[PDB]
Amino acid sequence: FLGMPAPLGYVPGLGRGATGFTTRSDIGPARDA
Amino acid sequence: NEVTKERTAQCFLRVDDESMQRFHNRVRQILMASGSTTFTKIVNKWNT
Amino acid sequence: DWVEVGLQVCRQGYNMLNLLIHRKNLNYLHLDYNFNLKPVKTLTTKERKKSRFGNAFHLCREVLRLTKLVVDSHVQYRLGNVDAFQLADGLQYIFAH
Amino acid sequence: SYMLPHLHNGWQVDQAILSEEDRVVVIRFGHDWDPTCMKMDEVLYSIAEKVKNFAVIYLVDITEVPDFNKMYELYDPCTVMFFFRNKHIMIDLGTGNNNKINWAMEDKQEMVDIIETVYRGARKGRGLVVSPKDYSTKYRY
Amino acid sequence: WRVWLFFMRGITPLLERWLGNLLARQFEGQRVESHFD
Amino acid sequence: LWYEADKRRLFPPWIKPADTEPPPLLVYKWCQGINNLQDVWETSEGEC
RNA sequence: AGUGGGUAAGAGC
Repeated sequence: FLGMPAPLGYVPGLGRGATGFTTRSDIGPARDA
Repeated sequence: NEVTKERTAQCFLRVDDESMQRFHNRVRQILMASGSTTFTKIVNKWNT
Repeated sequence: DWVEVGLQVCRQGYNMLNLLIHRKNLNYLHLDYNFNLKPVKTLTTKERKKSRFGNAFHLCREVLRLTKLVVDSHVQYRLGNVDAFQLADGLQYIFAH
Repeated sequence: SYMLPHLHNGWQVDQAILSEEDRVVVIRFGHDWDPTCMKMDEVLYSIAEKVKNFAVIYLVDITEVPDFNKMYELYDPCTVMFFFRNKHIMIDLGTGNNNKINWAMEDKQEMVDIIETVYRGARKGRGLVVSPKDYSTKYRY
Repeated sequence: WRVWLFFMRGITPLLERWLGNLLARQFEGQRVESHFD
Repeated sequence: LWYEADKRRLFPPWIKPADTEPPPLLVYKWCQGINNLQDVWETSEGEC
């Protein structure tokens, strides 16, 4: 919905079941354990 | 000559630069218009 | 001593390259101590696409390999396997080949 | 660009992806001021109304919404993402990066074909769709 | 030796900036006609 | 119109291309006519 | 000389 703020303590990467990808290792910051 | 029947002159032939440019343009438009086109169509156009 | 610093820099460069290799926790690209990178096994095609490094990384790896060769020639001379003439010839062959 | 709707935070992007049950969501990740992003914006706006039936267009500024940059590799000047029923759809464009359209396409017909092929493939339950036109070569001659 | 050193003095900035961007905490990363319109 | 123009010779022979010679034959005929002119390759008296 | 442009998608265990 447009014009509505995000809920507090919500990860937009989460809350959808989304999963990223890595086309290569040269792009993106180093993954931290 | 039609009278002496001798080799009075020598004729050197060459393909005109405009004709070469036209042929190159035809091949270029054959190739660039081949994103969605069968290989046989391209080969037939080139052969023609 | 210069040879000590060369060995230290070779080790540090190897450690930095190893840290860059294991960037996304992909631990199937083994980098040896002669700066030769090879897969540890028959990596999958998805992994092979996922384990692509740009030309800059491999340029850095090969330049560190060249410095490793130079410092290793110096170390070999210091040990006594090769004479000073042999060390100079080896360095010339490195810089020519 | 400015004509298309804009999403300001990652939660709005999540809501936009979730709220579409029968249309493919096409999101342009980039900066409105980027010329390549400008080409994507103008093409999308040109075909924002033609494909309204089976698609929808949203614009997200990755500077104000960096929440996906790590996960979606949102570092190219302009990227295009396709989603269907909260599921990112891949396209075998032929460039080796099936996840997104990271380059600017001049022809709006090509983008309409891409959107339609994505809709057809994802409606059938598939997650990766083969692009109608190969893009491993720009065909410049 | 000197030839390779003179290569190094010019190749250093590329690798330096590339590794500085790569090892940084946050990563960073046909337009003639469609520029003015 | 073309059938009439060939029935009655409206177009004199120099008008080209005719239905009798392909353009390469036209070039060959032009060369042969140039060569066959009476003493065309003469430069002793300064004719050009 | 050279990297690529060579990721099938899916189901939960």
